[PDB]
Amino acid sequence: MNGIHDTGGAHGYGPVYREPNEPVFRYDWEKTVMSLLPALLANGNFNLDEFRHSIERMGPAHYLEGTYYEHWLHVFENLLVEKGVLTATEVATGKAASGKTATPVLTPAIVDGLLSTGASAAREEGARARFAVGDKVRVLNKNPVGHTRMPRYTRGKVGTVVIDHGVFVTPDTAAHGKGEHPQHVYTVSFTSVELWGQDASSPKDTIRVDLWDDFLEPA
Amino acid sequence: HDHHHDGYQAPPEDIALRVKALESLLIEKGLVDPAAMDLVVQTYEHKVGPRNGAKVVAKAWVDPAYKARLLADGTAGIAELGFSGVQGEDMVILENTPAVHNVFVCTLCSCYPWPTLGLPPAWYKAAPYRSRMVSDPRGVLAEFGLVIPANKEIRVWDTTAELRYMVLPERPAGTEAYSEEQLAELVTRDSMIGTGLPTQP
Ligand SMILES: [Co+3]
Repeated sequence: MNGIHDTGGAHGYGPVYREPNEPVFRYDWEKTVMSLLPALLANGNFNLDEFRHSIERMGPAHYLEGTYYEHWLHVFENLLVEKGVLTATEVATGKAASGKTATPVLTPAIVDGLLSTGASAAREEGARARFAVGDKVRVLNKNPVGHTRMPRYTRGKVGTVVIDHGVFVTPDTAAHGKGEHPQHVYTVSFTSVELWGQDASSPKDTIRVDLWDDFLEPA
Repeated sequence: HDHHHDGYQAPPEDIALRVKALESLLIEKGLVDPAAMDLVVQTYEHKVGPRNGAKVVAKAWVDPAYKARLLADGTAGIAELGFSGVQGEDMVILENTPAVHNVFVCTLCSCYPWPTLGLPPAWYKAAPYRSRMVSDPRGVLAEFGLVIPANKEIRVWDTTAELRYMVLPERPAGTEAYSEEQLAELVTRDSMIGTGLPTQP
């Protein structure tokens, strides 16, 4: 999705301001919002790919004006409605429609074990690897309206496969209920000149991006 | 000149209320357990943070066999120190050398190695850093008071997939036979993202 979230190479965002000695949570409300994520993922209310894509689909201005955890807040209020876990009324009113009908999957007893384990996107088998480290590849020019992990600034660009990480879930399909379609993910190296052109580049700098097998073609 | 889109702009005046309303709704429907959520907050507020990565760096500095294992299998390597899990399932450690300076970013959102660095600071997740890091690394680094020699390659790693990256910074000169413990004090969060160097003694 060619949205505001795909920021790589954009101009005009200004200096990188950094708050000295920044706390993990700047406001109490952020603690609530952050802790809701693992809780709702554990229920299987949605997966992380639909979550990313929900943030991608918020209005561009809302995205820019909202602090990070407002993005998450937006997902919970909207993605849960789209998934039919909540109704628009429940979310507007703040009041459940029929009391405690669900049971929390994330309970105190499993919090530690679940955070310590996580959920890898690696898979045993999937499409064979078409590329080997050292291969020159060109990122396909694709502009899906849905979730994708090929950044806009890499499309049509030629780089070099420098790592084959093995097989992983494909978010482009997983975000849209089209299955996992596991395939290889490579780290591809692009030169500064290749991405940005002669003028806007430095001769030494390179950019490495992780791309799925079918995002690529032989250069 | 207010903060507008750099991660530190003020939230809406009523955000705490909205959050509280959603939380009550989810508890009432039985979708979330408040006690479990408290344990999640505690984990990232007090138990998971850059000190974890610092131990990993320090150990790689003093132990060549560990360093090799770490560079071969990041996830297993950091697990030797008890670090593992959410947003760190598939780790790749990036070794800085005199020829190469590594740094990472998630241009598409905020992806970051939680088990070793904890949750990302707001600037890492915001447009200025994300947009510029892949086009003008040197310019961004200069704003952090870091000037990379012109002859040193900068490698920017964009976290677009499920791999998570951590930088293994170079050991500062003049730190011979330091204990892992004293070495770890030198390792800043910045040095492990690549936006800084470890402290010089
Ligand atoms: Co991200």
